[PDB]
Amino acid sequence: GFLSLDSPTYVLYRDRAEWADIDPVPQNDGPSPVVQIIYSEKFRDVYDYFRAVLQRDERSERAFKLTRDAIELNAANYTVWHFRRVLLRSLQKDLQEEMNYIIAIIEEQPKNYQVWHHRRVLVEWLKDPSQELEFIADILNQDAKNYHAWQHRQWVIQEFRLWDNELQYVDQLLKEDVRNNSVWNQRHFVISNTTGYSDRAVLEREVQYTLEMIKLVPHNESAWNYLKGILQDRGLSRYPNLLNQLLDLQPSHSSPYLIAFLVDIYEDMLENQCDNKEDILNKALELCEILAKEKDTIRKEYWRYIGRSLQSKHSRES
Amino acid sequence: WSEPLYSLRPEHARERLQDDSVETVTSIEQAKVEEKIQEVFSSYKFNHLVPRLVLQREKHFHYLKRGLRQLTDAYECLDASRPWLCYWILHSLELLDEPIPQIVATDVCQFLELCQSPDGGFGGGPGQYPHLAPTYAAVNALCIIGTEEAYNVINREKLLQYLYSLKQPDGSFLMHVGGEVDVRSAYCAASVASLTNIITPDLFEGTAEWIARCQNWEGGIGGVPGMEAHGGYTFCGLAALVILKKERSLNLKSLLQWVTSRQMRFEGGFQGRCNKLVDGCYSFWQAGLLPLLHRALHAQGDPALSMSHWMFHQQALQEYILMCCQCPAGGLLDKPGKSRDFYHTCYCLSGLSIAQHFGSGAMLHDVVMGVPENVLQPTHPVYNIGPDKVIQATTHFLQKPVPGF
Ligand SMILES: CCCCCCNC(=O)Oc1ccc(C[C@@H]2CN(Cc3cncn3C)c3ccc(C#N)cc3CN2S(=O)(=O)c2ccc(OC)cc2)cc1
Ligand SMILES: CC(C)=CCC/C(C)=C/CC/C(C)=C/COP(=O)(O)OP(=O)(O)O
Ligand SMILES: [Zn+2]
Repeated sequence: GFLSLDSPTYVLYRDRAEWADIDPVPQNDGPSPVVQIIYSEKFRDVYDYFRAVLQRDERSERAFKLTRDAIELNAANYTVWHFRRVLLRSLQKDLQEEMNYIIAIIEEQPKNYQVWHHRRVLVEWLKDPSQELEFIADILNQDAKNYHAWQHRQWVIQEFRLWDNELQYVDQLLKEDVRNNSVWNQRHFVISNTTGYSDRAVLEREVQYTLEMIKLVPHNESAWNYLKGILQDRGLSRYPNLLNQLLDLQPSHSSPYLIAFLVDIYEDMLENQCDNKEDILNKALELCEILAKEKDTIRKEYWRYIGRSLQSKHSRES
Repeated sequence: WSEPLYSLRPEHARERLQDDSVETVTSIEQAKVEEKIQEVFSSYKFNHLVPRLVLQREKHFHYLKRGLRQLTDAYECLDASRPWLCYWILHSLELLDEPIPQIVATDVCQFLELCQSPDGGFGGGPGQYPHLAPTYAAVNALCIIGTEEAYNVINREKLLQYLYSLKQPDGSFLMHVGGEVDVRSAYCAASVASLTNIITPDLFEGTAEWIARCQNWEGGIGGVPGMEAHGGYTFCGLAALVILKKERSLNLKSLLQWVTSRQMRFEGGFQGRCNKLVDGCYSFWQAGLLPLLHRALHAQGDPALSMSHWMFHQQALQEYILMCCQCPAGGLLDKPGKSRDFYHTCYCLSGLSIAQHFGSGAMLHDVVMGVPENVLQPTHPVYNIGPDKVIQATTHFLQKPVPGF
């Protein structure tokens, strides 16, 4: 029952007989407009009729089809989406059919917020998550870092308690691209909402997996941030083997990330009054200035601040 | 013998990506950008000319003067964002030290009046429903103009009602009625409420703590709890907490380690998330965190803070923006080979200004790469309008009581 916007025989609404009873409503921009967009004929025509149905609050099948075209021409128009939802409810539209619609539009315009929010409203009206994980996985197969796709996935997993197979998905994707920071973040999201990290079997497993990833790809910053992430709020110095194990990687697996992690270990040691301050403190400064001057100069100002904050509170002083 | 430009020095070649002979989509994409940027850096040597970095002020001014009035159909996609276009264009002109004719000032005012909803807030264009995003842009644009007429456009009573209609029990705000929550919405609400003096004692109850739930294992802030850390949301989160005087809710140390890690060693610009690509608009969203953290950490008595520079490579960022983010016909962009737009023009220029101007109490210190004409007007790191526009607006609305008192 639909006439597509790219059909060779598409006709403007002003030339359609089904719409003769209604007078279009031109946009009121005032007598001397600013940021006036010179719209195409097609866009202006759809939107003149949308304004007319909006103002009359016409809740009809023809209004519903018009929202389709208005959305296609500017899918960020949140006023049109609101009206479309009012229409879905008043007309008692079949919500599985509307699910089929939003799937197709998300596929075409995956980085739009309005489109994902609409899908959310539908899933909550239907109380039915059964298509979600597979659908999302299709979007992520095209762009594995789509922010809206990851967020809809988290929402779905949280509201319908669908945790059981997610760590496996994470593992699949981490193998596809071990530098995908969205997947590392999803790993943390799953573990912290299931078993948690305040354990041994789990933790040790996590630290081991990561050090193994670091070894395969030493300059992958994501693994480094994860390692730090899952250890740091306990205090890095709680784990005394970690220093020596990192130092063992250096001569074959060095990076600014390794040295920087060394400095975080030394800082927690100093904060918890380790054995041998000046020894540990001087190692840290050596490292700070290696990074500032040589190994990580884009951060010179940060590493000089770290060198400074340290000296300022762990020197010989009283 | 010596090279004044950090990006052109022989040593800089060492900052290229090390992919450990493990290729993934993300490394292949990063290498492509670095190959392109290296061509830009190298083009002076290959053409046998001395480098000179100039901000093409006149070209940018013509591009903006025109867009303030009329836009091509390429901007159809932004037909629900017209108050944003007013803000981006007006802010770029203010940064370039170009005055706004009383004429156009009054025409912006009347246009924004048309966008204002009777129940409060502004929509994306005349007759559109209200939304927090265009509400923010509209209020910011009106403050940039800064006349009595502009201030008088805003219905403060309705605005407050509107903000209450969006406030949720967990501390969060919806973007619009029937919409959903975002860290951005908290910032838009706090920005507009603080500027126009309508903050009641309970308006932001729960809000600091909702924002704090958004900081993750990375140091940065995601859009909602559990989501990856991202520059735009981190900016919104920290700046909202600064306005609420609740910066301390965050782990500021993990936050600092996070932003600073977002500057790209080779390109000199910022990325928005870890293991993604450089982009000029993050010149503002990421780098603008540095003045906010500085002031935070100074307020806790951090004695180790620099008195002349922000904690990022101010020089390398300027070099990225000036050499890689200018369109020769005018306007600015994401990266070379992208198209110019008014959004990137606004945030590239905002980022350049931040990089040029340090200020911490009585201590002021500028760094201006290239010709001295490149210096911009300063911008306020919370609101991204001129600091003079902020004082002046906040003063004027302090004349009136918080509705109703
Ligand atoms: C005044 C009514 C506004 C209604 C809600 C607008 N949204 C909002 O306030 O929250 C925002 C959410 C995201 C943004 C950023 C995007 C970013 N983009 C895309 C982009 C930027 N850097 C790299 N990319 C790919 C752009 C790009 C260009 C322009 C211009 N001029 C503006 C933006 C602003 N928005 S966007 O989502 O509205 C958008 C996304 C893609 C576009 O295609 C080029 C155009 C706009 C801004 C505001
Ligand atoms: C005040 C206000 C509303 C400010 C806007 C805040 C802001 C910049 C939000 C960004 C949202 C988003 C989905 C980014 C991902 O972009 P992407 O994947 O296209 O780009 P990236 O890969 O660089 O993250
Ligand atoms: Zn950008």
